[PDB]
Order: sequence, then C-alpha cells, then structure tokens
Amino acid sequence: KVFGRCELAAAMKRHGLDNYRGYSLGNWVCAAKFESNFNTQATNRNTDGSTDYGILQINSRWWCNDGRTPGSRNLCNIPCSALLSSDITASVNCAKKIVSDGNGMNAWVAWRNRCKGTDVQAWIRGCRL
Repeated sequence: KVFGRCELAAAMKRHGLDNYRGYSLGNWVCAAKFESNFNTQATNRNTDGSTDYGILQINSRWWCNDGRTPGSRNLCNIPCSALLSSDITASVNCAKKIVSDGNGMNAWVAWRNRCKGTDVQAWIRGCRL
C-alpha cells in the first residue's frame, strides 16, 4: 500500500508513534517519506547481504527474519514479510524497539541526513489529527 501523507500521519498517531521516545509525529512521517516514499512494499538490498523492508526500511540483520541474512538476530521476532503489510502494526512495533536501542532516530540514516534538524512539523501541516 502507498499511503497518503496525512493518512500515514493518522495511522502512526493511532499506533502511538506521536512523541514516542520524544520524536514528534513529523519526524516519523519525514523518515517514512525518505525511507520508502510511504510505500509499505518497499524493499532494498544492502551490500552486507541484509535487506530493508517496509515503510521504515527495517533491516534483516538485527530486526526481522528473511531466511537469507548472515548474522540474523530477529530482535523484533517477526518475519520481514510482515513489514510489507498494508497494516503498519508490525512496522510500528519494530520501530518502537529500534528507536529505544540507544541512538534514537539516528538508527535511520535517511532520518539523520534528510529530517534531523529540519522543520519536520511541515510533514503533518494541513492534516486533521
């Protein structure tokens, strides 16, 4: 599924991401924009042989199991395919563990490079939340 901007904001808010670990909803919408362009089915292979999955491009080495990744830990205890669902619940649950891991949203390199420090509130501007 390809979410609309305000549609994704509302879904992320309903699943308790607004201000989770102190990150406003615009931070999460901005991260999803640059990780996946709001497409739940986005996948990207990394040079280390891992793959990133879903709206927040969660990786198969630490977080989800895809059956083909060396050094796999599956810390979210989920098949990576669950992160491609139209239902963002698995992505949100796994993102909450990632952002709790010590480095906050710096875990998402696109968030650090394209969202951090910017006027992230613009990503929820106009939305009925």
